[PDB]
Amino acid sequence: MKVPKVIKTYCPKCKTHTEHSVSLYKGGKRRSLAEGQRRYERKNVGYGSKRKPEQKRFAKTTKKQTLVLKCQKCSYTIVKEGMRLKKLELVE
RNA sequence: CCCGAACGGAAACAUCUUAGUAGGGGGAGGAAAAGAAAUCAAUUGAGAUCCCCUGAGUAGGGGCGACCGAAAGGGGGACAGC
RNA sequence: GAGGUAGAGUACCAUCCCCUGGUUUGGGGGUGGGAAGUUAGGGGACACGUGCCUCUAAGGCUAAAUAUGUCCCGAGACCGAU
RNA sequence: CCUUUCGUCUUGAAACACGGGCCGGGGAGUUCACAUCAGUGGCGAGCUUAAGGAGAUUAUCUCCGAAGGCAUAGGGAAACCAAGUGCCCGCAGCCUAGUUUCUAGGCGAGGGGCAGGGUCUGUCAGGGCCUGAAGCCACUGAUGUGAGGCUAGAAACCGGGCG
RNA sequence: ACCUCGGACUAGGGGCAAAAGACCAAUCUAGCCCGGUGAUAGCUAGUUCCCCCCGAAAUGCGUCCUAGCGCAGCCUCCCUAAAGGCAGCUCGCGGGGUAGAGUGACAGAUCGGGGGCUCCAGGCGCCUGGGGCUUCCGGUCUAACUCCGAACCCACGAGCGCCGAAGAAGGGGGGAGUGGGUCACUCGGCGUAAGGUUGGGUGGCAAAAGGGGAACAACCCAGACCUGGGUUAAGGCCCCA
RNA sequence: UACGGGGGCUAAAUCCUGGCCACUGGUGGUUGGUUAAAUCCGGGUUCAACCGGGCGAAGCCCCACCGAAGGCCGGGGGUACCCUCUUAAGGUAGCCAAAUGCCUUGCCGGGUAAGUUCCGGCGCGCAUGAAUGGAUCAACGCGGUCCCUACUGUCC
RNA sequence: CCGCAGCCUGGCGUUGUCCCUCGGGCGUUUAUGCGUAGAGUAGGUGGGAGGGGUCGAACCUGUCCUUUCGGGGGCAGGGGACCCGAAAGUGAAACACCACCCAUGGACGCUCGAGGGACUAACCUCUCGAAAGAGAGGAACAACGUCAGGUGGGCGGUUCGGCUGGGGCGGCACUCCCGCGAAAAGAUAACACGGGAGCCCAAAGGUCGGCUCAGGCGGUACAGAACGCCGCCGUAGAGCGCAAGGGCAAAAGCCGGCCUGACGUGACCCUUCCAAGUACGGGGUCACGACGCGAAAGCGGGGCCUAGCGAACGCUCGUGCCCCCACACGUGGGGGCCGGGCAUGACAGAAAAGUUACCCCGGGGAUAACAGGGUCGUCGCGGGCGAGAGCUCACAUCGACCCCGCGGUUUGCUACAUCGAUGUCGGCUCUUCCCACCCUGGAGGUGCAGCUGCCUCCAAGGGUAGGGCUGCCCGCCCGUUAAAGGGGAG
RNA sequence: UGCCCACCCGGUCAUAGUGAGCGGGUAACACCCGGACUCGUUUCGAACCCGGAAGUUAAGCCGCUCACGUCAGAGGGGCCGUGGGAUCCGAGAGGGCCCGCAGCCUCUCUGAGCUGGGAUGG
RNA sequence: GCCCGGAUCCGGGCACCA
Repeated sequence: MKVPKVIKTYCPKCKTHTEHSVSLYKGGKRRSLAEGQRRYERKNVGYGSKRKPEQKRFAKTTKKQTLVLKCQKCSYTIVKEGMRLKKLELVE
């Protein structure tokens, strides 16, 4: 599905409708020193079995496509709810 | 004082718990061990160790699941120091 | 008033393992590195800096308050020959 | 004249379903801890002592010991902030009149409905929790949970020894 | 590679095996003794005195769940509260697409005739046969058809009827059991059927004696506090009786 | 102390032991890719934790060899012969209705008055075949089976 | 599914002395440079038209090194002194000099490594020695300790889903949507029937305007049933992303214009889930803030309506602040509240393969095999009808296509009884019964001359044997016989 | 006056509809005449929009007749269901009786526009 | 998510606890 690069929606910081630049969401690096990564490493020291459950059965084939909209006057960003699609063709 | 499980529970089970238990080896005494702050807590206070009632299933640990778990302080018993 | 003394493979650091409520913070052990030493060291829940507060590790000894019951005395809404 | 063999699982079973020769004796919901309800008792914006100390006719008894706990303020992750009053119905009961006989009329504690007040969140209406002054202790019983846990019953797994 | 005796060595996740999982003190797909240990059991068996009052469920959803549990429904006990409640009927006002009935009202199926048009084949422009379209007339059907449409069932208001200040709408609290059902009548789905299997409604049994059906959980009569007298129901009246 | 110690498979002798290295496994090699801790460099942090980069062993990816290593030994089209695909090749010598053949009491012969068993031959071999050992019986058997003679209370 | 030994390899330690080489760096040292247009080697940024010139130049003649032998770079003498342009070309010019960069090689002092070689005194092996000690060989490797990667059923712990006309194999009736089952309110089951979803669309979404669809008829060149034009009819016979059902005509369809309401925050209600508890998901109605389209009322938090989706913990992003300790303040770093994404299809969410005929325990008649019960499709037998054949003639005899029944001797279907046991094939031995009659007895018909046949009715008193083959039962076969019937009794 | 007849805005949404033929207007409703201007045709003043007024009852509109459509009433014909009951019938499928309720189709005949709010005509 | 090679995709070896 095709989506424009620029969309005019409500900027809640500016309190009016402004232009936004559209991009797809992408996550960051896992960042060792996160509290749940410090705890996992503390659990893997010593002897034992595999410590934690790991997923093996997979059913879905797509992923929810999320749109990221940045207000072009104040850089305020609104993140929208995702929707299961193949690959959002963001070309204008 | 060292070495050190499984059954069982988690309605399965492996981290976990059971449990530093059961058991094994070494060393005493009429009691042992600990014991005179490189301690606690907080506007500059207390004052060696041990035991009882509490603080308290609190802080906190945990497939943050089942479950596990203090200390300071308060009240007492005895209350030495070299 | 001036000068002298104060415990080393020890404290601590990285890593591995076991304990622990100890969690980026606690304890012990194995392996490697390894101080300062009074113009010094340690501590005050991640790490460091500056004040402030507090203590002196790495050498021993130490009654009383308590744990037990082979044994001796006494007691009892204990049993009464399956 | 009327009447199939007891207990049991089970739709029924129930008997060609299982346990059952006779008699005597033994033989299975118990204890503790916490929590919550109930029946009663004591004190009441408070209640209650624990460990313990002193005395004594010495495991009883008497005096002392509120440390702590529960309740009295709640909301919020936290920094932080912090109530308890005014309207309407109206049961019992009381008063007035008739007691003809009584929602006829007033007043109405407890109870119900609308609001108000504290706090978090939202940009207002909103949404969550709280606030209209009763609890603590004791004895007994019931149930839940934890310990063997109504009584009996596995195949197994582990530690140390003996052949 | 013969048979046999005395001594000795190998020990339990270990030994020894000319190999069968054989043998290791009547024990071996992992010996025995004592301890952990009264291991755990959603499973099986047993669970001890009398009277009185009330009185179920075998259903829905979730669950490594269907031999078990949680949340609801149904039983019992207590406190409160203070005037209405609804298991039944009638009237009024509304909802519905089932039995039936239709097919020229949609969608599918389905049997014959008459007229008109066309092509092909045969016979001597005509006749006969087959095919396609149109038109008119009659006939057969539908769980997944409807231009229609009952009996019947249901919502609300009023009235009647019954319960209620003695036995009490709404609120609060304590304790459960139950989650294997089964048959008869009746309306169905699957099946050649079945004392089959799976649904809706009513009733027994379960948890219900007694009277009838020869005897009979379930069918018909009927709900047993005890003792005596009477009248009936179902059923019966030749003998058993 | 290799005419040895250790480890496999087959099973005396006689006649023999075919084709295939694609897969798995073993052994060896390497232009090259990836590759942990430690160390080194840059950033960051008054120090650390933390981010990057470089270097990076064995193994793996890649190549070759090995069938008395585990093993495997088909189909289609055309005229015994040639081409193609699975996945490398396409059952050689022999043997058979086998202690291995579903159909099945296969078909023909022998033996019996009469033979689903037995013997011989055949070979549409569901699903025979070569040390996973093929064919083969001299001697031996408290091994399995069929036939004859003798003998009999096994039977009438 | 995982662990742990053993093995292989690397770092650190025990671990030491002499070298040599190579690769990095640090402060230095230097000399080397042709996409094309052109006096010709523009590699680039600038000061810089002046720079060199007894403050010794352009020029002939050779030794020599090199290169895409293009051509430039350095040699002293013969020359006692000359050339580039400010002028001609280049998306970028001056061999006018000087600087840095890209880029070649070598050398100084220092550091880091990496590799190779040698040595002996650690360490190891052997010999002699009662020991003390001595000798020989190897050697900083091996070996051992510790950490890291690989391999690793050698050994240990475990898991090996469910429903289900027994279990298994199959299927998915295991999450969701439409019709029917379903009995005109609501609720309602089947391994019942007919099918679908796990997405697609920046327009296929919002609004405003204009228009009318499938199909048919008349007239027109190519023109044809079906191109464009002019007229007539047309209740929908079209289209509306996708299953099925419902809805829709100055539209919800077709064609255009302008847009992004497929919007930020916060509530309530319906359905999933009847009355009567209940997570997600989906939908509906709004408040505040801001937009779009319309003259306007207004319509618009996606698609005409009913499917297209997912907990805790963990990670991550968005968004404004709150907190960090036995004291206070500061920096880095962590944690918190509110919303989005990463997924569990067994879809109200575990991280998971077989095998046992060597097997074991607790149970189950809630559930299979033998046997009993119910049913009779299958199996065996009877009746009706009469196509036909029998020279003619349906019924002496046979009897198609269909229709109505019986038995309980086959095989199925069901799961009522037995799972703390009712000994499960065949044969032998012995007893009895049924009749649907094979022989023996009676009667009749005939396509009955006699003999022999064929058929119908009564009748169960008596009989129904011996062998070969196979475990059989059935069956085939041999020689006879009056005939060598067929069934039941757990 | 009047009442009803058109017109504007409606309610009911076929008893109200569709086709054909005919009747009727000096006002009203229309066709009609024309385009400078507001506006306009992916060409066309056809349509929309603006400005007008000679002509006409031929269209539309209203009324009447006739054909079919539709809603009812009456009559002839085809088909037929159901709530409660019984030791009613029958081997069953089904059927009869008692108390309580109906329905659908097809022919033939007869009718068929009502109505609320406001400015022109009779 | 990486490296690397090959035409955003593909291949090889390693990273990856809802």
